[PDB]
Amino acid sequence: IVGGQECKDGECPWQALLINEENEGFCGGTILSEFYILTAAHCLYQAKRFKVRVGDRNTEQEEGGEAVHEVEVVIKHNRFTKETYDFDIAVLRLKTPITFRMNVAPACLPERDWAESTLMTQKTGIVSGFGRTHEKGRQSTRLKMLEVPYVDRNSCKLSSSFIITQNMFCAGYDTKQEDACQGDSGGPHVTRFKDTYFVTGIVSWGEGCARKGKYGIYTKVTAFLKWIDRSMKT
Amino acid sequence: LCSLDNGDCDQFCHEEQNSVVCSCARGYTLADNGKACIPTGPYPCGKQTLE
Ligand SMILES: N=C(N)c1cccc(C[C@@H](NC(=O)N[C@]23C[C@H]4C[C@H](C[C@H](C4)C2)C3)C(=O)NCCc2ccccc2)c1
Ligand SMILES: [Ca+2]
Ligand SMILES: [Ca+2]
Repeated sequence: IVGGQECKDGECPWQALLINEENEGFCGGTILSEFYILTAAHCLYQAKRFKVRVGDRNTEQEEGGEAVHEVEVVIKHNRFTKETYDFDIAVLRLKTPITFRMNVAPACLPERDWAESTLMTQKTGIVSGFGRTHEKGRQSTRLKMLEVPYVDRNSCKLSSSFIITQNMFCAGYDTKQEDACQGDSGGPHVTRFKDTYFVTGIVSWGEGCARKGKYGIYTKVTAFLKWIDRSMKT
Repeated sequence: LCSLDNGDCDQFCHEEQNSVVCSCARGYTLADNGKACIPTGPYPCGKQTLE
C-alpha cells in the first residue's frame, strides 16, 4: 500500500497473507469464512507451495495472535487469462478452520444487485495489504490500509493502456500518491456500509503504482458471486 | 423504497411485490422489526474486532 495508513488493532480482520516456503508474504487474501479464503488467480503462479497466515499485522515478529493454515484445495477460475489478468480470482479451501478472534474475522459477501447499486455506488472503498510502500521499494512489514475512491468506469478506460473488462473495476487517485501495489495482489477491497464491511474487489493489477494518470485495477467480485458460492460448496 | 436510504435496512434490501424487504448476510439474523441485522456469534462478518 503506497501512502495509506497502518491497520490499527482489530481494523483489518479479514486480511489474509499467502506465504511461500520461506515464510515470506507474496500476496494477500480475504477471509470469507472459517474454511475459505479469496485471492487473485495470478497469485497462484507467484509460488509453488504456499500457506495462509491470518491475524498478522507486523511480520517482523510473532506476537501470539497470528495463525498459519495449510491449503487443502485451490479453486482457480478456468477462464483466468495470464495475458490480460481477466477473471483474476481464486478461492482457497483450508485444511483446518480459522479461529475467529482479535484481528481475525471474515468480510461479508454481498448479494449482486444490492452490491452494485448500494456498494459500488459508494464514494470509496478500502484496500489493504503487506505490499510495497513504493513502486520500487520492498514489501511492507506492517499491514496497511488505504481508502480509495471508486473511479468512473469510462474515466478509467480512458486512462488505461490495457483493456478494462467487465470483470474489472478501478479505484484510486489520478495524481495523489496513494494506491495498492505489488504484494497487495489478491488482497481485500472492501466497501463499508453502516459499519459493516462487504467484500467488493480483489487487488488485481495496475500500471506501476500510484502513477499520475493511472488507477489501481481490481477484479469485480460482484461478477463472480455465484462462482464464489459454488466454489464454497465444493 | 430501497432507493430511499436503503429502505431503512441494515444490509441487503429487496422489493418483493413492491415495498421494502430486508435481509442479512450469513451469521446475522433479521431482527423483529425486519430491518436490523443481529450478529449470531462473537465474530460476525464485516465487523472490525474490538475483542
Ligand atoms: N497500481 C496498482 N494498484 C498495482 C497493484 C498490484 C500490482 C501492480 C503492478 C503489476 N501489475 C501488472 O503486472 N499488470 C499487468 C497488466 C496486463 C497483464 C499482465 C502483464 C502487463 C499487462 C502488466 C499484468 C506489475 O506491473 N508488475 C509486476 C512487478 C512490479 C511491481 C512494482 C512495480 C513495477 C513492477 C500494481
Ligand atoms: Ca506478527
Ligand atoms: Ca494515480
